[PDB]
Amino acid sequence: VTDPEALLLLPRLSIQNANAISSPLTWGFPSPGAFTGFVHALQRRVGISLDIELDGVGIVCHRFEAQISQPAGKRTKVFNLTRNPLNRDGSTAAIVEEGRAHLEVSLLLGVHGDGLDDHPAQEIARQVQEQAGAMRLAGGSILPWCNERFPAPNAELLMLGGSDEQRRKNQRRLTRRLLPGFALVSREALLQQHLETLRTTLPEATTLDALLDLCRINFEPPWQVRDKPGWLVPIPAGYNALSPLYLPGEVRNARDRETPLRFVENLFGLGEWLSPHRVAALSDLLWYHHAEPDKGLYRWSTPRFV
Amino acid sequence: GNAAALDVFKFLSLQYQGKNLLNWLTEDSAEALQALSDNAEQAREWRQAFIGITTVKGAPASHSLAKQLYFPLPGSGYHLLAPLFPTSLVHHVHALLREARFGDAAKA
Amino acid sequence: ILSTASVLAFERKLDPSDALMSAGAWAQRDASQEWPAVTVREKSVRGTISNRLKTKDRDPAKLDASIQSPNLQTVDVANLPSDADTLKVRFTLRVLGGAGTPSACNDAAYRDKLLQTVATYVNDQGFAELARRYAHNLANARFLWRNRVGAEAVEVRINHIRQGEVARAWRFDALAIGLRDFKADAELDALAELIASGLSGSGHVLLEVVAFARIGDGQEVFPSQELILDKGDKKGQKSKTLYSVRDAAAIHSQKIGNALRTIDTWYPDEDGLGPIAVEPYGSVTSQGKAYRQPKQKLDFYTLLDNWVLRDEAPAVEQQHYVIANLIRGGVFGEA
RNA sequence: CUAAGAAAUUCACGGCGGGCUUGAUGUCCGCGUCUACCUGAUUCACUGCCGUAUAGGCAG
Repeated sequence: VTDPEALLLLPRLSIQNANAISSPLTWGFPSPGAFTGFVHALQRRVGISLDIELDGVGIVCHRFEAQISQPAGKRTKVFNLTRNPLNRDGSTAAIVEEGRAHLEVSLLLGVHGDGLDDHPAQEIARQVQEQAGAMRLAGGSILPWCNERFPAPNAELLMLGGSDEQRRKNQRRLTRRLLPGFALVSREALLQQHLETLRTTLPEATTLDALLDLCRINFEPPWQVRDKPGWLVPIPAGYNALSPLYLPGEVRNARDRETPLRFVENLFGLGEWLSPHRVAALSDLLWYHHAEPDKGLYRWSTPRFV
Repeated sequence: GNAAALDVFKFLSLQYQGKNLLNWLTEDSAEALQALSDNAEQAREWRQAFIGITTVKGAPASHSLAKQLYFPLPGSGYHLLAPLFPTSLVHHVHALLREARFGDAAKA
Repeated sequence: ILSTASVLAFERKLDPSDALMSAGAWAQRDASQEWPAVTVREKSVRGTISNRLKTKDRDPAKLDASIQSPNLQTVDVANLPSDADTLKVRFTLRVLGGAGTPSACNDAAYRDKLLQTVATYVNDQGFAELARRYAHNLANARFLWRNRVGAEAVEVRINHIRQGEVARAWRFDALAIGLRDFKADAELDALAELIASGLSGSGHVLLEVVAFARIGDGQEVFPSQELILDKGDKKGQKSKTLYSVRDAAAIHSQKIGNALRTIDTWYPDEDGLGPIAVEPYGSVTSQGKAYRQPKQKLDFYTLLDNWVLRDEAPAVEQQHYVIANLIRGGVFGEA
């Protein structure tokens, strides 16, 4: 919703057991809403004391490992589980299938505020790094890099460049820092135009079918494969309204009785993983919240991408 | 609900006149309220109880073990936003994947 | 009236990393940064029927027919190399601050009462006994589990990482410190002071825990076995599967946490076992029996509602158990 | 303020029984690789003498 005055690079963060089930329809890399919520929790915890705002997160995902296995005779996969403790009668409890993933991601954070002029860049960078080293990113603990060879501090780069060439060199150096990974971006325009292409191909086609067609490998008879522009993952694109926004004390057993609750349904969109050298600026990769609370639509996206 | 009352689900899902009986009981039709009860008041209470399977029962509530996730408003606010599992959408996607992976045309 | 909060959840304080397992030689433990990792391999087993028979297949003809059909499995096995008698197990522990602060709470009054109860607990005795028992369970390598059973010598090195360097190095003989006695030692008290300051603090305390076990040359190490459901599939699967991160055998973090939380020596049953893991309703998976039942007034939930709501503060041991549950975490709250 | 918060998979296992893959075989015709280039930038921080000296100086 705003252009960041600076970009803070949180380095390689090893998230231990992240929620591999991103959505009721998708598994794998966690939701971008988890990353945006983590950055908002960082702004809630240490952002206010530094007189800065932390909005917008760019994910690089340097490493992914899924705690999964492939059973013999099946081409699908299953989630490795954890043994929950027994009940009070000594019996095994009912198992809820929860999957885990070891992530290694680096985050670009959009920083704007007067506190950037009040503190050194390395000071606020080290403060938000030591705050983020005791938090969670998708349900997993963050490994804060103890007793390895060379630890990685941040590099907060001011986006108000004095010259266009110096700004370009800063963005290319920051892209070179986060090199072995893929920027995950939102593709609402690509999914909508592919929906229009399928509607010209066949009418009454929903956005779900256009999302599904952009993920399966289509085999065409003369036997070739229908190509895709990018990786084109199905991402959770936010939450849509399923109920009116009830009063803060209205909903029974809410998390807090001061925040209003509204039952939601998952919104599914198309995301794309790209090499981060294929972007004009690294501020395009930032994932922003977008509530629009009168109509539900509690989305996260990448505005100012293309 | 229970695993024994579910028989009455087909008693709300037959096609007698060519349409589903829940949409037949959502309207005050002439053939309705006479085909199931001779008395008027018994027909009214049976129609109300049979149409109450769609409306949510009890207070609006989400349990502690359910997920609740704060969402930042643009200006100074949060919404708690408890999500529910879209079992209709999941069933539709699973049906489409069944046609895609084990259908007769797909296997051909 | 101080009703209990309908959601009440606590973060996992003392959250460990996955215990990376590597191999090497004893007296080369100082240069253990380049030790090759233990790799999980596959092998085949042909056993014979040795389970109990239910008096319908005990006839000699059917039993001989069952033996005549060969029983075969594939098992994931982790072994030491035949020139490395020492198993090194390394993980990172983050002692998080705000141990008595819940993640979620409905009632503001219940949150204030719980914070006041925890604050009186820190003002009375602190986390000093609990961090002593946590430093004990770090000091003996209970997180090695079956790697600790037949080892010649186990030694635990624990390094406090303040910013990027070892702020303080502790060295413990893990076999000398028992699995069931919680005694007093100067280095153990210093580690207890550090862990209690991390629990009482606002940030986190970072520790690197490395355990060297002299199991034997080429012996079988025991990483955590992965819980994979067969789900009634037709094709036979591998019976035993292990855990690894990247060609490197590992133990699950919850197993290391369960070994770290094995401090509960205050359950109403007899302590023939010794300490058990801090669980609500005192569940022990190795026994199939749950101590600290709610029919007695010593389960975690009734102790919390007595300590917080009705102001019936229990004994100091049960207060230690309650705060150990709060450090452990969990999802509580009636409907 | 993160489909948040939470979790011990596990105990034991004999895969060996045995084996002739063989015969037979044309790779072969044909070819312009040229032109033009300072390794040297203090690039040898080197040798000896006076001085107990590692402290400090001198000579070509």
